[PDB]
Amino acid sequence: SNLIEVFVDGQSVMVEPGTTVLQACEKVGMQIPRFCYHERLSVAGNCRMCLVEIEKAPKVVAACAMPVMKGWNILTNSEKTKKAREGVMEFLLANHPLDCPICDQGGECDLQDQSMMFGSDRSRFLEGKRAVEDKNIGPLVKTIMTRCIQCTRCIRFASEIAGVDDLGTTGRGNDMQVGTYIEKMFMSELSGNIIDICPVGALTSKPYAFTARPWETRKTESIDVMDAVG
Amino acid sequence: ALFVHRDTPKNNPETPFDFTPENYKRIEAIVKNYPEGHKAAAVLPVLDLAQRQNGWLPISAMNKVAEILQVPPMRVYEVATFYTMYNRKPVGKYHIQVCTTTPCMLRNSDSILEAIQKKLGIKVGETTPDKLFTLIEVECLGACVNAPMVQINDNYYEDLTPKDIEEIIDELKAGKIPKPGPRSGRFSCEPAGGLTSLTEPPKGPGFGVQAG
Amino acid sequence: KTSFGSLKDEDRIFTNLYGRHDWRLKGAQSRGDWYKTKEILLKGPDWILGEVKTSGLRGRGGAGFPTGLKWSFMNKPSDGRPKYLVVNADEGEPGTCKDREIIRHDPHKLVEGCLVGGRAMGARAAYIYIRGEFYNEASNLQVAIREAYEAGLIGKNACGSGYDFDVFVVRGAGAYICGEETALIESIEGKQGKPRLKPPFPADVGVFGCPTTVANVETVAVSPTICRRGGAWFASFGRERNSGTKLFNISGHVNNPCTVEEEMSVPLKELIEKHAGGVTGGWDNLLAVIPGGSSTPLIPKSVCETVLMDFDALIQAQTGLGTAAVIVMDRSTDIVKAIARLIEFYKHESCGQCTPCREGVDWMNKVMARFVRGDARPAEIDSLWEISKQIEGHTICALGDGAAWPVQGLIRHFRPELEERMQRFAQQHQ
Amino acid sequence: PLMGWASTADPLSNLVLTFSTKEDAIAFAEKNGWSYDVEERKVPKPKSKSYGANFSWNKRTRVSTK
Amino acid sequence: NTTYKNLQHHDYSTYTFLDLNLDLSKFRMPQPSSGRESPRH
Amino acid sequence: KVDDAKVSPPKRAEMKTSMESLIHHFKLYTEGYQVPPGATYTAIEAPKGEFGVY
Amino acid sequence: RFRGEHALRRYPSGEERCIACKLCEAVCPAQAITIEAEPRADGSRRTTRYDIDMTKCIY
Ligand SMILES: Cc1cc2nc3c(=O)[nH]c(=O)nc-3n(C[C@H](O)[C@H](O)[C@H](O)COP(=O)(O)O)c2cc1C
Ligand code: SF4
Ligand code: SF4
Ligand code: SF4
Ligand code: SF4
Ligand code: FES
Ligand code: FES
Repeated sequence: SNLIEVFVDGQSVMVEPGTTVLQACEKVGMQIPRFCYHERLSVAGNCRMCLVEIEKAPKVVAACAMPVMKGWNILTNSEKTKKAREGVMEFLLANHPLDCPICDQGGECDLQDQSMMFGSDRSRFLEGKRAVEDKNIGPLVKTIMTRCIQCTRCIRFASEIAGVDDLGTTGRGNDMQVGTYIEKMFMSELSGNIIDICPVGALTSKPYAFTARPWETRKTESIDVMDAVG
Repeated sequence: ALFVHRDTPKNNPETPFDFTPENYKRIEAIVKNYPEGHKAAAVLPVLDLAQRQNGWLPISAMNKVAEILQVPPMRVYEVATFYTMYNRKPVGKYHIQVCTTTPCMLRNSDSILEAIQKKLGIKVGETTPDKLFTLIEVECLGACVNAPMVQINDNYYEDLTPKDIEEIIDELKAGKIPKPGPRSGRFSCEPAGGLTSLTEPPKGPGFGVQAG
Repeated sequence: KTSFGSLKDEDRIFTNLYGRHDWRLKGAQSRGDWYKTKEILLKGPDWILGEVKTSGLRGRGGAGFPTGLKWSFMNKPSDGRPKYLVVNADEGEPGTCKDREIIRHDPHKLVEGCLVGGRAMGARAAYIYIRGEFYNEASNLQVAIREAYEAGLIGKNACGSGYDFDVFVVRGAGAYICGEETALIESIEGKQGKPRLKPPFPADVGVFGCPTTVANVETVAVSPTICRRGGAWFASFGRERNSGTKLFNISGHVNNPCTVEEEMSVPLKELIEKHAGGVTGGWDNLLAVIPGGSSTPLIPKSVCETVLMDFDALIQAQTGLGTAAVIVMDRSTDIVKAIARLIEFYKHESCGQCTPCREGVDWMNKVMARFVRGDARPAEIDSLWEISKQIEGHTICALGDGAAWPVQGLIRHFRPELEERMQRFAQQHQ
Repeated sequence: PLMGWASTADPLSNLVLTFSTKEDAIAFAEKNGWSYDVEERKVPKPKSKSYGANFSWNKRTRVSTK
Repeated sequence: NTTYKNLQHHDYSTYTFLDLNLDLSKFRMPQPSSGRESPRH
Repeated sequence: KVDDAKVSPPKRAEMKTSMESLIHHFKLYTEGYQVPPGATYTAIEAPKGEFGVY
Repeated sequence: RFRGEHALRRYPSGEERCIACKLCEAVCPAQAITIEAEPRADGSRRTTRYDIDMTKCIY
């Protein structure tokens, strides 16, 4: 009656039909590290981080978008799973600029946490390191677009929650500028909610910009006002 | 090469831009080919009509195409920034693509690049202080089986040498245009020895087949 | 079994290489089109798939997926969603002219074959995608579509019988990536050409949500000939996994570079010199030979004098056979320079979906620059080897993999020129 | 008033006690005497998403961008 | 036959592809619809 | 130092041009490296005596 | 390499070298650093209040 058997490193668990490897792996507690997938939006696959060596397959496959055949066994802690994570995490930090002081996501990066906890240490890629000059999206949202890892999270958020359709991919190869082509200051509702979407320090708050870095500030539960929903 | 618009009028919507009702009939043929429910699939042929009509597309062309196909313009800006055949810079009458990658570069396109350069004067990748000589070198096109190649406005030139460069470019100055096909004889992609292909007039349906 | 095989005349699957008797459906009928096709169609598509898997068609375009498995996946029961057939006609692998010859000299057999495929799997309309480089040949294709419509035999109610089948043509806009398996599908969809994810197959969701598929042009051309001819007559030329006839083309560096049909295997010395003039400077002049095109590792001289030309053979040589560019290159150019220019091509055309191809081709472009100028250390050439081990298969498409392999072949074979180049740069700076 | 700092007369201001079950939390708080407010745990709600559903035909869940 | 039977391609103007698509727009069976007229309607 | 740069911070040259060594510098001095759970004891010979630490 | 005065530096004919990147107050083992940062009218991120206690500073 609508079950799927998987072994997560031996520990069996049961999966609803049609779902992902990732929701069951998050069902047993193992958060596979992710960048493009986020549960309020659709599924891109363009961050490629969620590779996991799923057995009897020479090709290591993504886990945010794999249909779950009956009777898997999902090797998370293998050798070449770690080697694929080493490779991908080394690839992200090539054309990313040395901004972790003047980045506004020092306590709250994602490259920083996941590249400590999963990546290499000795870098390579000795020369190069191109840079994309920023835009002027809206005076409430400060915007640096060299740090954009082109992860297509703001784009899907626009076209699938905002419905505004003002952010687009432009270009090919390395050169993918992400934004609005026509010097238009993008202003719409919920554009304040895009600085919480952008996982890396490329879309920050403009008025908050440079007053604190978030280990100092303590976090407290409260209830909203000004809307009747809270 | 500057993938953000930054108006610079002779752009700056509205630049006044409109087609011909004959081209509107082309438009309705194009978005009546594709199935209903997915009107947004004919964006690239409509934009091709806009380029073939007016040699390069301004931004008001993109607003026009967006309102014709009743889409947000952002998809049109993506498809305009994404491909190769659409040049957002204004160009001249004739456009030059000097194609050179793998057999084309090793069969000495650098001689042809020198010939084009020291005949024309304007440097590679750039434009010209007249019309009809927007020169860019390009990557592979497909027609590789000869000398490195030239594409001008929907035509080819293969089997080159700088005297043919002088001739063809003087004639595009004059207005007269030679053939898309090959040179040095050998009227197609031919085995250029002693015709090692088939020779007999082929039989076809006449001889031994089975179940039909 | 043949002794390595060669061209035996009239066993050519399609004649009319160039400029033959006319360019017309009448000439197509004289060369063998529209002959007894209705009796093949009205037997049921299962017998057509039996004919094709009897022939054992290895898929073309340099992938390896056989047509019988693909179109046997295409035997889904037809639900409310229509079925579509897409004829891909770009020419990547620079050096190609694979189907440029075919769509320039004979569109009619392609029309026959797309009718065959539209009957053979339940398809309803076929979109044919031509490269944007090919306006004139595209208009030749348009004239042929007009001739086949003006015959009143395709379009609606084909072969007389009540079976409509419409065919359209969509231009390219210039890409390597529009030729691939899925970025084709969404380039037709009006969104920008970017591949999807594979485990949702095109035969389950395709063009907007239809069970469709994509055929290479050579498959479309070979389809009605094997439908109108016998079973396993196609299979008699070469080995058992791969079978049939293939265009091996020297588009490259010989005297009279050209294109020839041959059988599935051939001795490479006959192939190079006894059909297309001779090698520029003789057999011993060349440094190396690339088969396949550009998504294929190199083959050096001591391997090229002996290795036969089969798909299994180039598996046994750790490469992958593609089409149309089985060419030599001379000692007189540096293979480092040639492959570095190919890497620059790879940078200039790649979409930006996957992180690893994007940044790997970025590094490899800059590192091959630092090798042509020679400004590195031997740990860098092994670094390039390690990163080409990292990239491969970790993407969506195979452009990243076909950028992994040339660096691989250059490292597997042509170490010594690299070492001498770096040594001469040491002599230069010192 | 000399440096611009935030003093406090609250020695208990920087307590935190990380526990593992709500039962032992309440047991400790009532064992040590002071009052307590219980807010309940909230998991993320499981969803139903798929890439093929992002490629719809006559369903409106359509990717529209890529 | 050793003569170039083409040059039938040679006359092709830069509008002819859309001209042929224009004139061959009869027998267009209905390109089957689905629910709404468009993805966003 | 160790070359296991996820424990000891790197030096200035790679710090001023890396990316990984800069990130490791940054987070290694903000958070402190994570230490696996468990209880250890050791003792060395202080010139007093058993300098033990638990 | 003596450790004394707690002095600051600046760029060659340039502005203040401190970005106010809060690392010193994040590491300061008696928390004697007190940084409150603001941008100015230019745009480069800078400070407001950079205080060292000499009492708590263990050097
Ligand atoms: C890297 C890559 C490049 C491709 N380039 C082309 C191309 O230029 N033209 C083309 O028709 N197909 C191209 N394809 C598709 C292949 O030809 C593929 O085999 C085709 O979709 C089906 O061919 P088959 O079924 O005969 O194997 C490409 C595929 C890949 C992975
Ligand atoms: S701006 Fe941020 S969310 Fe958008 S693609 Fe770039 S990194 Fe991702
Ligand atoms: S997002 Fe910010 S903190 Fe993270 S790596 Fe980039 S610059 Fe550093
Ligand atoms: S490997 Fe590169 S070109 Fe291919 S799908 Fe991925 S991002 Fe696109
Ligand atoms: S905040 Fe501290 S660590 Fe950062 S620049 Fe200023 S003095 Fe240096
Ligand atoms: S999470 Fe980004 S690829 Fe699956
Ligand atoms: S490389 Fe010049 S056309 Fe293919």
